[PDB]
Amino acid sequence: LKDYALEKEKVKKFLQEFYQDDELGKKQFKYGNQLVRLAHREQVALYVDLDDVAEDDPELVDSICENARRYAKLFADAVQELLPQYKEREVVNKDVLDVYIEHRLMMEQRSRDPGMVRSPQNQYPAELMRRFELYFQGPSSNKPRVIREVRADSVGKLVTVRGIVTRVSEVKPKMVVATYTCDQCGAETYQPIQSPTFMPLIMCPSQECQTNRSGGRLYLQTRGSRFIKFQEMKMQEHSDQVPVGNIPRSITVLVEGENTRIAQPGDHVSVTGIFLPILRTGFRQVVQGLLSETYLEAHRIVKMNKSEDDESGAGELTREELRQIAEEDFYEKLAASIAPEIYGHEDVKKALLLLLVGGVDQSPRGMKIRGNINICLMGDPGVAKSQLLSYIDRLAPRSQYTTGRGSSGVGLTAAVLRDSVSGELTLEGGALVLADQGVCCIDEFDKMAEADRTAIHEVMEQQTISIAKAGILTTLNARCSILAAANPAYGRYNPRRSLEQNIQLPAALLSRFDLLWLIQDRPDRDNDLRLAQHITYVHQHSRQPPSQFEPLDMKLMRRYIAMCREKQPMVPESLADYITAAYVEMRREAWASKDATYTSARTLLAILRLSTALARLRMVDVVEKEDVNEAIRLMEMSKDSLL
Amino acid sequence: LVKIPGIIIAASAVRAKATRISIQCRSCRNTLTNIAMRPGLEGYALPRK
Amino acid sequence: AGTVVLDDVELREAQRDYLDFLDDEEDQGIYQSKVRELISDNQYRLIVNVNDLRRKNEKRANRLLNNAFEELVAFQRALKDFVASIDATYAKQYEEFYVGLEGSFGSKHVSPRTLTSCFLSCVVCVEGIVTKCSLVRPKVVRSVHYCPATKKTIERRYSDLTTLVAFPSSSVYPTKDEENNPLETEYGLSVYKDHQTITIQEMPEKAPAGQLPRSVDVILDDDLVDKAKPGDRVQVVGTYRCLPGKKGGYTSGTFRTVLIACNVKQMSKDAQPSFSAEDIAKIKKFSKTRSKDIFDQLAKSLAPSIHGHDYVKKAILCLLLGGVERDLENGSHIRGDINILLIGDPSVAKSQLLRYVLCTAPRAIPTTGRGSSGVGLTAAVTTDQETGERRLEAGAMVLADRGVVCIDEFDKMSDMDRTAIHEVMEQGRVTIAKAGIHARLNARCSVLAAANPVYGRYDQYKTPMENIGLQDSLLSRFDLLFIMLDQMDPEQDREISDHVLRMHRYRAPGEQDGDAMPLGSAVDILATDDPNFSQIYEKHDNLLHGTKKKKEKMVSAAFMKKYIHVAKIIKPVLTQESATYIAEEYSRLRSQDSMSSDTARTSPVTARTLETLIRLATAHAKARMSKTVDLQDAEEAVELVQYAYFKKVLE
DNA sequence: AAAAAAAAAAAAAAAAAAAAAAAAAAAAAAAAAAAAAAAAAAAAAAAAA
Ligand SMILES: Nc1ncnc2c1ncn2[C@@H]1O[C@H](COP(=O)(O)OP(=O)(O)OP(=O)(O)O)[C@@H](O)[C@H]1O
Ligand SMILES: Nc1ncnc2c1ncn2[C@@H]1O[C@H](COP(=O)(O)OP(=O)(O)OP(=O)(O)O)[C@@H](O)[C@H]1O
Ligand SMILES: [Mg+2]
Ligand SMILES: [Mg+2]
Ligand SMILES: [Zn+2]
Ligand SMILES: [Zn+2]
Repeated sequence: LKDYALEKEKVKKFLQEFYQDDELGKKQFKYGNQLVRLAHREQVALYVDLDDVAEDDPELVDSICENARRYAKLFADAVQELLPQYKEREVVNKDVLDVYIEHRLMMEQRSRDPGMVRSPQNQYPAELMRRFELYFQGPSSNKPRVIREVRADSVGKLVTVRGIVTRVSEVKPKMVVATYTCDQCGAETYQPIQSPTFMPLIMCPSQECQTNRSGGRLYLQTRGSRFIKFQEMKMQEHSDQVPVGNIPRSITVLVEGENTRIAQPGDHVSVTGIFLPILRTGFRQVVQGLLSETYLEAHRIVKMNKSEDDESGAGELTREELRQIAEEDFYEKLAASIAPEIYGHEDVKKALLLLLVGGVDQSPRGMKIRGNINICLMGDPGVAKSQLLSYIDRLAPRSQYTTGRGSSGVGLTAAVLRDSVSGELTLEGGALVLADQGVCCIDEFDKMAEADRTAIHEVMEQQTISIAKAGILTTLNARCSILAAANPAYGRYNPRRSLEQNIQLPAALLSRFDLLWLIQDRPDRDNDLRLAQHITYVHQHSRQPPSQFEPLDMKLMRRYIAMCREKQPMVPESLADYITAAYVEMRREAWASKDATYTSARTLLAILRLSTALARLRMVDVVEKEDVNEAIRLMEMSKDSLL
Repeated sequence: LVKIPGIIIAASAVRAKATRISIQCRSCRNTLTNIAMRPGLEGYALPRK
Repeated sequence: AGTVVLDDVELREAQRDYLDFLDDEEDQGIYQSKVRELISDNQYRLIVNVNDLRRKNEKRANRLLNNAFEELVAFQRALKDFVASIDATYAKQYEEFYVGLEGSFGSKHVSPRTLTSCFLSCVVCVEGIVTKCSLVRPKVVRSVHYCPATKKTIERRYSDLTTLVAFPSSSVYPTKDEENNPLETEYGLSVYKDHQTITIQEMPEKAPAGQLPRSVDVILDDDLVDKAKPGDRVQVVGTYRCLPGKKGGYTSGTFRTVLIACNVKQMSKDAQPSFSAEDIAKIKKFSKTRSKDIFDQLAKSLAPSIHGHDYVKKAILCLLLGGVERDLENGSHIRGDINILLIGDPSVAKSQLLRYVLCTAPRAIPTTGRGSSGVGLTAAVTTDQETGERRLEAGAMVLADRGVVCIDEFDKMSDMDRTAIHEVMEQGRVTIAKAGIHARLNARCSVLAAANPVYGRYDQYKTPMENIGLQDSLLSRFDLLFIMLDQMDPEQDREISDHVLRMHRYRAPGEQDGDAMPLGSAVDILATDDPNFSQIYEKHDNLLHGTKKKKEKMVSAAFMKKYIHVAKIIKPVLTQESATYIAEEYSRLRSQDSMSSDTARTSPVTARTLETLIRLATAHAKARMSKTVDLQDAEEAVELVQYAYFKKVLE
């Protein structure tokens, strides 16, 4: 229907004279600069934002979104033609593929014969000599689609979907152009690969071996060939977009090139790409017809909404965030912003913020002490333990939420599972691995299987998982902080029994928890009325009642916490005696009493990492005495409910 | 014709076996209808021409 | 050989008959309206009741039920003509308009067991349960290619030869130009329709007991694909056909048969009800005319065969109506589902209340204490075993999403199962994970459970804690707990025995004529239509042997179903007077000194009790169709909670 | 002028090679499916104050 020479001129015109004031208001050619950067081989990926294209040619954006594979090819053609005139120096040949490109180009010039018309097969395939790769960023005027509803009517179209990443293969080399050499001639043979399989060539087709009518067997080699970083992921529907009685649907996303190594399993992502078929020929197909599988050829992969990425590299922000972080009540404001719909539990929220920020990991002369804070909320029924855990799951960047026994066994640990790219046995992690450097919220901790409690022992202290079962012999790597929620021994605290007889945790597991918080709800008229007013306001308006400080948005909380995270403070010597005295005093009162939990050196280490976290929240580089004071006070408030 | 007793220990799903088939030629499209099939576990070799 | 049919007399007559049946404008234009309606909401399949066709043209009806593809292609030509007449632009926007079939199939109503070879090429109705769905695959129906060498663009069409002879020239995908120039396919310009194969098994409760099940393969084409999922009880209407084998040279004479669906439908209990304008007028009249005591009128009319348990019936109405889910901006969730537990003496009609809600409520799932075990109750994770991948399997409480799980003998359920349902009973979701897959399935259900106390019978002289053998964590998420007690009072016995004996004497009018026995046996079911997928409604029941006579009527079951469906959608908003009353009420409930001595707590009072005060008040307001939660609603909620949460211990 | 000749010169029949056309044409191997059974890990219910 349409003429692609004119479309190529259109996309050339867009690339050459589109400008924006992004550089601090200075008017830059957004894509000409990148053509410069990738003509000098300083850049590989060119993300063509289609919002930019739509500013001056919405019909082009419609055509792109309707074919989306013709236009990716057109854009690659156009940029490849524009690169020579944007090259202002000579590339340093940073790579080994670059040497092959340079030798091929130089040989082609050397035997040029510019006026002689060479065969269509006597040329280098375009894909063999590109070194860049071009991707679309979907127009924002396209509303994201739901994985279930991306069907045959959108094959070939550019669509945007979002879901949880459930499974990512390892990055492995996918052949793009298979290069062969001959045993007779000295020409190279190229076989661009489009299918998932290919039959390697046997005889060479070069001009010399045809003239000579020689054998000319050709040999497949990796050295001149083109591979691309390839990776296959499975992405899954979000829970709040599944039909009522249904399970979430998956989609295969084929990720190649510079989009690899972005998504990890557990990530919430938005993927823009072309919905494309794979011919699926070969089977003993029941039905006649050209049936095919489907996949999303990823163009843009964006983590989001709990695993947001770009803010991390954008730590520089407004003067405001400077002024709130500088404020003295910043710690109180961040603590209050944790689940504002839950009323009360101010100190619990302070401790939870400490778990999110965490302490500093020590590595002294090969004896690792982990800076993770593990917290257990040992509480009465209906005191909002699960709500706090679910909130912390929605907040923390790498967080997995686990209730009683749905995620038991290999749902926490790893399992060996078959792959598809290589058909061998890959290792897949469970909740403790999917939360490797984040939080794992274990709800109903007390009703957990004993094997899983043992695994949690070894995770909490050594921060690994040792498996020596039949198919698996590995030490997984689980650097997570455990946020546990449990009920006392008989579902409710019994003041007639002893504290550890209510906790029903062994001393070893009880010591694994830096802060173990008792939450009792004794009735009382004033506090019950206040709690009821808060709850009824939340029901009435879907928001917490207004207070003096507006709670921070969960994006701001993530950014503030992440900005705190890279702030390793050191305990000074001037605090050594103060900390030691606090620990000794705490230790003495532990056995002076008859209603105290197990206390050990881990209690000191808990003081020390809690105070390090508190110092970190103030963005200081040394721990002060107020941090140690706040750590001590939180440690007493953990059991304050007993009084 | 035999008469034997016994107990039945498996019964397959009921399926479809042709008694008459029709075959069509791929080029001239002419048909060779109502070819009678032998009853029982006996097959049929299509005409090669 | 390529010929065209200059004149097919049969095709002409068929198309004329079908267009005549569809025009319908003189005969109260039902299909006229149906076609304009599918044009309106942008569909392209018309569901045609074969009873209407049998009325208008019986000869077509027989021909269509017996020669399915010929008649269906004629009828789809006629339908495209009709759509083009009504709207030519919409008609050109779709290549094909399909006709699905509906209604009563006499002997063409089968199960996967009775679907035999005497039905090949006939339209059949098959009922069963989905055992496996395939992936939804696109099948190319029109491939567009571009030759960069010559700038030419070609297109190649592929007819649906699924059940017809396919010659190998029919399925060649063009890769080269005639000059052997490489073609490249235009994926966004090519046309693909999506394709899916399911397997329908005979329903386990319909199959002969002890025999292995029988299945049928079913083909689903575009817009019919995602209509069923494994474990669904569906009704599939389609053509029964013998699939072509692969070009051989020797054939064994065996053909794979398959059902090519022309319509798929779910259990009609779970479908959106049809609402005639008179029905909406009647609902508005009901709600507006009787507003103070409408809730009690609906409640006492709930399970008419069960005498008494009026508070239990009010609570069950609240469960059927539900609170309103809160969806906070930060993603936090508060449930609007009401969970009810009945503990009682033997034979106090609590299994009967569970069964009534099973009959009445949409998406109600049964279960007994040990009939479901964890994985069978919540979801499961299995491995596909043919692709090597993890697969999620929905259990009872996922299938009951936006529905009810009616758990009976809840006490005899194992402890691990109740631990498993803790998370569903509050968060309305099932968190499940093996290592290759993790998911958070939606299970937004309300649990109605029946249990027996420890020792089988309730002990009046023991604390309800010592008598209900459940812990405060499990009890507290049951937001209403009713001790249904067998008191052997003689006047109560008068009342109950009278009611029961009166229910054991009633004959259904007309159907029963004096001595009839109801049963039918394994053929009579397929003889008539299924009252599970089947397509003037009064308001009050007429007086009969159910009741003697009085000045208070009985809401009809059908009207109550329609009314509850309408009222369930309402989202009454809590007012400030209601909020203050509920807050102070809850604060008073928590403080024990307000409640007498010798009166124990059946279940603990927590913040969940406040949430359930709100939920019950909201459900009451829904019943009145208020759009606001007024003080009467809050009072009814508080009195229900007050009745449920305390029991008098005797001595 | 006609009378023998003595060729064309047309036909029927033959040959007589070409050069093109026409006519013959199942059985052996494989794979996939669906079903089994088996080593291992994992999840249940009987034990006692
Ligand atoms: N302090 C509170 N503020 C706001 N809401 C609360 C509070 N306490 C309880 N709730 C409400 O009560 C409901 C139950 O809370 P949740 O399920 O978190 O209890 P839980 O601590 O998990 O109890 P269990 O130990 O039984 O699991 C939630 O909807 C929550 O909103
Ligand atoms: N109040 C009542 N009104 C009408 N029928 C009743 C009443 N009480 C008992 N029945 C009759 O008793 C019979 C048994 O009732 P059901 O099976 O529901 O008892 P149950 O409470 O479930 O007993 P269990 O607790 O032992 O399971 C039913 O057929 C029911 O009709
Ligand atoms: Mg909980
Ligand atoms: Mg019962
Ligand atoms: Zn060669
Ligand atoms: Zn032929």
